[PDB]
Amino acid sequence: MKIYRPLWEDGAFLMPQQFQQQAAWDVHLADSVARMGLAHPWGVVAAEFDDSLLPLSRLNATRLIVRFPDGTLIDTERADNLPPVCDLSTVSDRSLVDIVLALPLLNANGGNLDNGSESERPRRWKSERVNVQELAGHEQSEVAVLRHNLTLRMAHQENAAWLTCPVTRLVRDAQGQWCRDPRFIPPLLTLSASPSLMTELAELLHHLQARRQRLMSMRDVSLFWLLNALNSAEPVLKELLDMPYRHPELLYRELARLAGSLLTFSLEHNVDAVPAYHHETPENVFPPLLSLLNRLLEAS
Amino acid sequence: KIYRPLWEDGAFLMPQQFQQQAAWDVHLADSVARMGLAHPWGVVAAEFDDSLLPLSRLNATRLIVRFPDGTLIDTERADNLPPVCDLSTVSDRSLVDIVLALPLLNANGGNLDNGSESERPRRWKSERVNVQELAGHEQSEVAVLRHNLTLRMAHQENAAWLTCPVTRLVRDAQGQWCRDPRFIPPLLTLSASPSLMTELAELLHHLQARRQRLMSMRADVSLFWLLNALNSAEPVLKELLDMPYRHPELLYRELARLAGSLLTFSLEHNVDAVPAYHHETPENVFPPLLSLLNRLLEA
Amino acid sequence: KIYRPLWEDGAFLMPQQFQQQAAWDVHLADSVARMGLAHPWGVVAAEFDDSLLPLSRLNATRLIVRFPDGTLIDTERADNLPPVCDLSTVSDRSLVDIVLALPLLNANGGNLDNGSESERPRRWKSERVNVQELAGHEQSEVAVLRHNLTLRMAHQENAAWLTCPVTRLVRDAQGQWCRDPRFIPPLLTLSASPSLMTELAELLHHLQARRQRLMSMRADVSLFWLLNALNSAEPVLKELLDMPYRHPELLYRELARLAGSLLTFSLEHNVDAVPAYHHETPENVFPPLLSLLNRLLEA
Amino acid sequence: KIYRPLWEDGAFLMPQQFQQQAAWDVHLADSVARMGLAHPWGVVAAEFDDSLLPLSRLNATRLIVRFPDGTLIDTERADNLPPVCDLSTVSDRSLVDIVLALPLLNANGGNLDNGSESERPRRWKSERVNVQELAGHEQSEVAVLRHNLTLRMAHQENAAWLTCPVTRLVRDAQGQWCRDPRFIPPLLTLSAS
Amino acid sequence: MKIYRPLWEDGAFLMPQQFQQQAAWDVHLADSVARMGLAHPWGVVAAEFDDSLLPLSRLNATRLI
Amino acid sequence: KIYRPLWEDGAFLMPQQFQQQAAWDVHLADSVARMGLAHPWGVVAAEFDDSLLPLSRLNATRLIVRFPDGTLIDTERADNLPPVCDLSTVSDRSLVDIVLALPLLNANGGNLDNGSESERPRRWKSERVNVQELAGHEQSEVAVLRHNLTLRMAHQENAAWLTCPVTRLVRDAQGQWCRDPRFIPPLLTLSASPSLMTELAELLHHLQARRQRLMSMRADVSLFWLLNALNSAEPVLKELLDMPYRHPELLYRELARLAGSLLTFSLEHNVDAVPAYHHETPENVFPPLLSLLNRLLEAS
Amino acid sequence: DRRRIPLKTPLTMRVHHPVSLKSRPVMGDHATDVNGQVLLQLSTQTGSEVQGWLPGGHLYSDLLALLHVYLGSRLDVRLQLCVERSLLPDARLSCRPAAGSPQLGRTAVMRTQAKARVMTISLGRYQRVQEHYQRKETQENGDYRW
Repeated sequence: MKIYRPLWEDGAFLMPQQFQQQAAWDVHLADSVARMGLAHPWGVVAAEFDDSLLPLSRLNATRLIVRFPDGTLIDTERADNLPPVCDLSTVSDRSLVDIVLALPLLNANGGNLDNGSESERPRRWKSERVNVQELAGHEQSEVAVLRHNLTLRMAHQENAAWLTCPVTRLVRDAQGQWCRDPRFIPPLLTLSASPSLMTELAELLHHLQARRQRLMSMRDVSLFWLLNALNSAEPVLKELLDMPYRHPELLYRELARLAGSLLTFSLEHNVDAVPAYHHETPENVFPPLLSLLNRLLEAS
Repeated sequence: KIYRPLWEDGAFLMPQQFQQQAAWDVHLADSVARMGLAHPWGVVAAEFDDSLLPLSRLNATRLIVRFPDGTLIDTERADNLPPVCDLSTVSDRSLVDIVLALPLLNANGGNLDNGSESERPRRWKSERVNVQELAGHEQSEVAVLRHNLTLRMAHQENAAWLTCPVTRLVRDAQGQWCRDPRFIPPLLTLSASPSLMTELAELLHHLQARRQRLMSMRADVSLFWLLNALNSAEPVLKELLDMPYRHPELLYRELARLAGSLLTFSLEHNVDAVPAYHHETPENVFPPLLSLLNRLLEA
Repeated sequence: KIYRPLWEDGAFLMPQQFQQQAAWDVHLADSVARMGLAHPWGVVAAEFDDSLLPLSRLNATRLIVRFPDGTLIDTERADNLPPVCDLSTVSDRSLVDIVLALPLLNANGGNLDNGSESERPRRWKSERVNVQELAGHEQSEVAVLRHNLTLRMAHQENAAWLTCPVTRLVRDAQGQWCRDPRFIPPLLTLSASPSLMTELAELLHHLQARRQRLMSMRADVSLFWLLNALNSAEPVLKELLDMPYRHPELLYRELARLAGSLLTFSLEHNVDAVPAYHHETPENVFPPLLSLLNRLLEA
Repeated sequence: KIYRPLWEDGAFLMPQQFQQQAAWDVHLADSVARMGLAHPWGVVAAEFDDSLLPLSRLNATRLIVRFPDGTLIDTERADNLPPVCDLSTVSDRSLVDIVLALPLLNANGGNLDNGSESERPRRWKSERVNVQELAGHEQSEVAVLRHNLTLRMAHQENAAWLTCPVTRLVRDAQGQWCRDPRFIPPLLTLSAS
Repeated sequence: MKIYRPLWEDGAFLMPQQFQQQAAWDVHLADSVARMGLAHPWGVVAAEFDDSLLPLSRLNATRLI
Repeated sequence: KIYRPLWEDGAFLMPQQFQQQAAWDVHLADSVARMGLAHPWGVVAAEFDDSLLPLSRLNATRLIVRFPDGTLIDTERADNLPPVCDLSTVSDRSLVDIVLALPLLNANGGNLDNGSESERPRRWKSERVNVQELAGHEQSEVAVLRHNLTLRMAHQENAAWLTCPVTRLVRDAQGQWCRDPRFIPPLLTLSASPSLMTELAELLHHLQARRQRLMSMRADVSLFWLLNALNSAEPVLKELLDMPYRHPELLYRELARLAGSLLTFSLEHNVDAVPAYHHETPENVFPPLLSLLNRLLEAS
Repeated sequence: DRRRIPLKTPLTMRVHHPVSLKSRPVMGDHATDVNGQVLLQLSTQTGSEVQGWLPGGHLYSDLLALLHVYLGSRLDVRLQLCVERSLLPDARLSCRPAAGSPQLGRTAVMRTQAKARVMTISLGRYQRVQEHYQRKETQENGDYRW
């Protein structure tokens, strides 16, 4: 995937290649900047589904905002379309199915636009004609606008031709009907993308504050160490949770520091208990880290 | 809302394609900033000519401001300065706040000011500029977009504008107008407000002085507690002030941690003495945080 | 400087519009990076073929460098490798520094190299490339912009070029040239320097070893005071070094904090032992700090 | 880096697999040579037609040489002879060292010469030749690779090429150019000189 | 006997000659290496014969290298 | 067991043809090496990270090895490094011999590791790598073959693996692990052992020093012939050590001749004093040969 | 005239049903076609004719109308025009498209800054059958044994 930045001379032909390559470069630059501060500048920002038809084996997305591993930003609110409804009838046999958002891989050799024909390789782009209002003047007209060939796919089926990112997990309930997993977390780009995590984080802060206030009132270096750790962390953790619209890496580090300090005096916990950060599988990062922190706070 | 155009063989060239392509690129830049920053908007620089202030004229000389909707205004790099604000109409006030205003985008178009008047302001201006080509040697006139920037009073109706504070004016002893020496707009860089930089420098000075005294005295437990807190913070806070070109959120966290630890020593101060971060009204964040830190260090 | 084009119904399509639009977008991207990073520039990759050094030739294999003015050079994705540098001309030297040079942009135009005589270097090259259209199947020749990259010696006049260090060469036992095993260019990512990366990994390992023994052992107040510092630092240092694709400023701060705390215990090593961060010359930043940390932990 | 291809059922057939495989095999052969020989590279044949020296032209007839980086040149079997060297620009000299130059590899691709010009010389050239199938009784035209070889003088800039001496020319008593009777190329085979 | 180094061009017709020539080159290269150290890099490695039927005018090999 | 393909007329593009050709090519190259050298295999490089030994872990940093069946491993150019070796289960021992292991080829197939469990270790791994074409500009992904290398202990069952020594660990006075200061693996390239380089350098120095003394000085028969022996041997030994990148067999022969002659002057020792060459255990070859030569030269 | 043809399937290696070289296979992305098209190049000496030949012009339309019958489905024709730059329009934007509006990849030549040479521009391509997909596999077929 080479990018051929165009040159504009005294006089020349305009070409599709100039425009396509220039756009590619600008996307590349944006991605390059993100990577200066964040190891994993991709993931889910938002994901919402209409569960009304879920009892009838239909998974209907209502809003998806996902940044893909290769700098491509999908936003069905601002500049894209929602995927077709996923039929769960074919996975009735299973008690659990994971669903991912799939985006067809770019073909370096062209043929990326979907012309309505069938082929082995899924097409990436679609052409939709819409009425676009000119900003400067008062006229509007039809313009060919690029849309992405988004689709929801079963996580367990072959997905070789697609770049994928998890959006939801479904399980079978007591009544045998499909429902959403109460504790599923996709790769997150922003904390606000997963309400379940936000709730647990809020609870942690509450307990932390309560522990702090009680200990502060009751006033051996152990006392001061535990209190210092609480006082040091709280002013920062609070701000992070008040404005939950930033990459998890920032939160992880603050929580990790807190766990690290607390484990200094614990004599029943493993100093290596703190999990490594994993972007793809956040479920194995935050839920256990938070559980550890809760136990450490209780063990005063 | 934003239509990413499909560039392909046989396509026609329409202004919508270009306008929409640009909008998307701006969006992407904004999206990236938000990955690390809660409030990626505010003042980078703002300078005014005080010379005519005694004669009710506020004449900006340099303005670099990032607006809440991703729009970047830079009168040094790629824009024009706003018209001079006439302060005569507010001569009955002892204090007035000045904001930089940029008219809101019209979703229905008509964003370009062609000289026609209406009930709603427009933000785009058309200027003809003789622009030098880079590749070759020739030069010619092109249509350049400038922004309809204006200075408005904070107390005026501003529903039709997106605004950001830039300066505050007060009446002096002689009744003449002068600038308020203790005013802070929303910032993107620390250097954007000399008043703050001065206070930050003083903090570092006092911190270092106390650190040195404590080191000399190497109650042993109490001494270790405090030295650890100070020695940990100093190597970082210094670097942040040496290169004062970073979003304030970064400074806040570093100072907040220090205040947090120090409040474990001084019982007379409530833990909640540390203010929450507020981007819109930084005057209620840094000045009191710094005051608290100074008191904690003095004690 | 930058004249953002205004796209209008009756506007003509002129080269200047495209050149200015591109300039703005680069500027905007740079502005965003600058919100969190004091120095958003430096080396990402600087690989050379060592096998030709014995034959007095320096042939770059992969260069990724972000220049001081927001320009990104990438020979892996969108540019060409520089001409082979002849080391024959420095037969009287035992140590030479190599910098990657990029000619300054001329505000007055004449930036494209048309093969004519010029007292100053040109910045842009025009290459004809048959480029595939992504939408359909057809392909056609376009004019591709390539940069006039070249390797120059540090001791040469470089007034007309932007420069960034990429490698240092020294004499081997046989008098032949070889690459200096301990050289660090201005870094944009940690992975750009295997030398530094190796030492950083070693530091973490030493940190862990000391942690373990203190943790095993559990007047003992000094154990707890110190152990806390180690337990606090490790969970973060580990992450940063595990996946080494972050701007050095982030690592510096973490390492500095650790040194800060450790210098609260040591009496021999002054608090001021911690070096200031310098982006241009990391060689005077990291190897000092790392040595200090190793001594403090070993003690 | 050399990426040995993984051959398996269902795998795609790709030109990259072949190019990487070739590189590996050359590397392996070079490794073996180095077990016993300190300097595997050198000249095997450097035969020139010197009858044209009186007319300021140096024309190679058979060149065989292994380069410092394992590249094998074989005029007799696989490679073409370089263009005739014009000595008219050597008028003011009494002694010239001639080397065979070979452009060095571009790490990021673009090694094949497509007829365009560039700052750094291309290494490979594509030619169409008639090749007989050994098994049967048929012929066809196929594409083959040749090295972009050329003769250059030692006093010229040669940074962009790997070089190996092949001949030295000295002014004779008559003012004519001739091959120096006592010149020895870095030898790989004793019979070469 | 010429030996070509085939160009594995993408999209070109794939031909049996390309494989024959590629193999020939690899053999040539290996032979070239041997000749750098040994004047006569050829001969017998193994020549084990079955002479059990030799009394009946029949000679056969069991292993030839 | 190697079925060279027949590329004629309507040949079929079968994966077997390519695999068999590769097998032959390696065999052929190996056959050539064996014309001059008895043992064309061994270690070229074996660099390890010493900072993990305090934490009971051994991790190679650079391995270049040629196995007994022509297989060439090079973690600088084509191969990956082996997983970190956990020495915890070896703790009881004071001395540990570590070898590099590679599972034997299965003539009956199933050589590729597909992640499944089996009683016989798989030797090949499939890695996806984005590889740039050399001839043209196009860049694309291919399946790259990597060796399934691992470190194993000499005392473990190694029936299913090819293997050779790469390092030996011993416990230090403090009980911590440390690489044995005097370990030599079967060498392919003389320079592979830094300790050997040092000892050889000392020998050459002493040889030259003794030569110069006798040379300047020139019962006179013994003097002439002792000097002759040194004058003859030095010019070649020097060349062998000046560019020390040759198979050990060449050096051994040259040194052995010198020792042989020197034993004609000494009556204080045997005539079979010169050790036989052993490739697998060079430790019993060079260190005593060199010691013998040093002592004989000193005896003069 | 050479055209690139997409492949239904890529060239791969198989065991049970391998590809024979008798098929003269090529790498899996695109194959060439030099038996499906011809190139028809036009050249004029006046602006009137040029405008007529440009897309939207009456000569462009008439030529295709005639090819429709004369060549029919036999071959496709690639059309291009070679005329002096002075006879071409300066590419300009418009809020509304038009038949005579310049096309991005064919005629949209930028104005020259008063730096005539001959410019080659594209006109279009003649093709009757678009080869779209409506196969509707099959339910039944002609099946007489005879």
